[PDB]
Amino acid sequence: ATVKVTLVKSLNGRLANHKACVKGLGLRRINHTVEVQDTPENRGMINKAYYLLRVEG
Amino acid sequence: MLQPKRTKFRKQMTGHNRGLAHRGSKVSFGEYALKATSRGRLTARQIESARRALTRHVKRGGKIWIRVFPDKPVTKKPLEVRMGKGKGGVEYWVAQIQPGKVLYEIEGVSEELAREAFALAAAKLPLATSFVKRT
Amino acid sequence: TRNGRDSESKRLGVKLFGGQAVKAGNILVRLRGTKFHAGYGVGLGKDHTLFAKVDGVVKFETKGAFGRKYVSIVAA
Amino acid sequence: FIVNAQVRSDLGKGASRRLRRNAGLVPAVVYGGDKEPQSVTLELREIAKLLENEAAFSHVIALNVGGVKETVLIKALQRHPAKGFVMHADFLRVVADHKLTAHVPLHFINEEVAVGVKQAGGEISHTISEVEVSCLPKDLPEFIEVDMAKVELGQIVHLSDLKAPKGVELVQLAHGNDLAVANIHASR
RNA sequence: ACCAAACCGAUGCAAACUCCGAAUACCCAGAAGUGAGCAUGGGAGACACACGGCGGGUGCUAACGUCCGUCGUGAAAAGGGAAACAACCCAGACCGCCAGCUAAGGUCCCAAAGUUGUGGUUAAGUGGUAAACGAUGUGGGAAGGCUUAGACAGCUA
RNA sequence: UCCUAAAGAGUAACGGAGGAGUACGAAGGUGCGCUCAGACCGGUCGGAAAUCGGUCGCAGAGUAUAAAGGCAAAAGCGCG
RNA sequence: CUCAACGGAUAAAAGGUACUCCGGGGAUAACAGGCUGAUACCGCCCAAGAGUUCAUAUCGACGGCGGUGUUUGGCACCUC
RNA sequence: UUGACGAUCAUAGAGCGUUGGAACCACCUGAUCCCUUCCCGAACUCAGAAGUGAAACGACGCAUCGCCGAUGGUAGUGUGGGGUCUCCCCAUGUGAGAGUAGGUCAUCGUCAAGCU
Repeated sequence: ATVKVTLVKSLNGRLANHKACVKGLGLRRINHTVEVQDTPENRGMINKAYYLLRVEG
Repeated sequence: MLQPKRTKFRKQMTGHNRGLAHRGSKVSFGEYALKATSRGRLTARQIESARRALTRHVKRGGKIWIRVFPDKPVTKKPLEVRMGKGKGGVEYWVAQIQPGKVLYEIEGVSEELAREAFALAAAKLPLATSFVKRT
Repeated sequence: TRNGRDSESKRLGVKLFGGQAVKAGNILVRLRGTKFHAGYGVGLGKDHTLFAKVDGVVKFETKGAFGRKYVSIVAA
Repeated sequence: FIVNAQVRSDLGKGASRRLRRNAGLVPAVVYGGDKEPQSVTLELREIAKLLENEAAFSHVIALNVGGVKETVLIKALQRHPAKGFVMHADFLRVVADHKLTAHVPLHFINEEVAVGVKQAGGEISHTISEVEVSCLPKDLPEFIEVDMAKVELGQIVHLSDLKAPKGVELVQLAHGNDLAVANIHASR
């Protein structure tokens, strides 16, 4: 199935690598919630940027 | 004092003083020892102040071992000299201590004679040392 | 008494790693005297520069007595 | 000599350090001849009584893992170098027939009156201790008595001189060597 | 009574010492999803850098010292926090509103919001600057040592 | 050429250490052969150490020239 | 071909100025400030000893931990 | 029963001990004749067995040296945050080296040739 994510930190003082992990998921700004198809590659990007995110189910 | 006879090089980097001491922390020869519980570096004149303190509070017998040996030369530019013309000359020699390392060992004495003898040698060293036994 | 004077850093290395595809003149390893020996389909030029002769995939295998490093190119 | 243990189904660096500050436990393993190695938690308040004991290193200890009972001999102690306290224990199952290897304390029992000490101005310098053993687990050597009361100012004592009782070998004579044990010499 | 190779055993240490040996970073291949590579032309500006974090040289492991490697912020970024405080935390301003929920930081009075609930601790105004070192300050946790056969103190020879 | 240099390349300092401004007509090609230093014991005037014989070796030698990386198809040694 | 000042200004090049002059600079020095304390100056810890005996009435070798910014410095942030 | 050519490079090595002939193999006899020695039939080569398994070589045994080597713990380290901040700690991913229990007197392939 799917899983919804929530961007809860900013993107501005971050690395060049975590700032592309979040853009690869499709998050644009804070409190923007998308649906990803939960594959081994989408939830690989979540493990890098776990602290910017809120995986609420 | 204590220093090498001939050295393959003349000067050396600074480096760092990291980690604990896993080898060097076990008493091997004596039955009592003075191990060091704070990191620092000893400058090879402190060793002869601490050695000549233990050897006159015994007066009778005992055997003394000195576990640590300074081999690291340390430089110092002379006064009234601007910076950046080379590297200064070697003034003295340094050993590098890290917590757990055993400094002195003693055997053939009483424990309460020796406990109040390492009190004298600890007041000459810039480290916080402790008293340990042989197991 | 005074000592600056370094040299200018020849750019040695190992190109063309474990699964690459090659041609016939590729170089695969500069070298400094036989870290890697001439395997199956490679050249070993003048100053011990390896090079390819046929086409395929690099291997980097350890073989034989003396345990020497053989760079061979496999037609795969 | 008795301890009692638990199972410890949490392995790592993180879970192993939380044992020591939260609960006060000490990790351990039990590995032996017949079975698999099994990990174990013990307390730091208990092992403290056994490590304070004298001959407890070269002696058999009964371990209560669950209600599981096993005769266990201890051959390792990893110990914290800075402060000084016990870290994981690493001991051994005891089979009724597989040889064994441990270390044994010495005592130097009679050195009050030695001919090197009373006649000439004497000193006795114990070089070695903790000599090993190679025995059969049925009959244990707790210690070995050495007597340097006897002959000389100016003789060293080898490993060949002192005797291992009831048919126990010494590994250092099994290798081609014979270490010196104790000296008698003049003081400075 | 000299010393002292060499050899056996225990024992330490190297940027210019290695029987070994990671994490990361690099390359090339595979795919899913989300959102801008190469080549040829026109026009430039720059080539005095600053601090901070993590690895280092030099220095006295001194300087908001100085030369490098890498990420971030100033430069070229306002707003809120640190009493005032480019570069440290938070967050990136298209414009209007006498609308609502939040981040770091906070809730006695200057000063917007708890004189909130619970369990202990410190009496020094510690909080609200600091070193070897010293001491019947106190709270907790395992220890032992001796003791109604009379211990320790005390007054009794 | 090594170190600083952070296990790809690269990378500074009036930062630590050293070397070149050439030799060779065989010191090149090729075929054929062959192994070091040292240890030790025996041996005429050497004698701690020359040549010879022997056992042990297991690259600790050698490489035209600095150091680094190498070398049993020996890249080391000899002859046509 | 050695400006070997090794990407090499010309075939062919030394010095003075307190008699000096123009254009610039706190990108850069001497005075005072500023950060820093190696050096200083004031202390304090162990106590070998001498002080006839007696380490602390007075001193205290061998060595360690600080404070003040007072002078010899380090750096070059302000002002040419 | 052996002999050749490989595969794999020590868990395959070294040491000790045992053991094999008339098929193989090795030593062996003589150099006249090929051919060889900076001297030498030593090595190289040729005509050849008798003789022998001594040496050598293969097999069969021993873990005495060597060599491999767990599990657990520990060092270090990527990202996020801490603190008393020349050094460490917390959450999370990763995880040696050394040592311990123990292992190892190899395993195969192609032909000629010995039950075969």
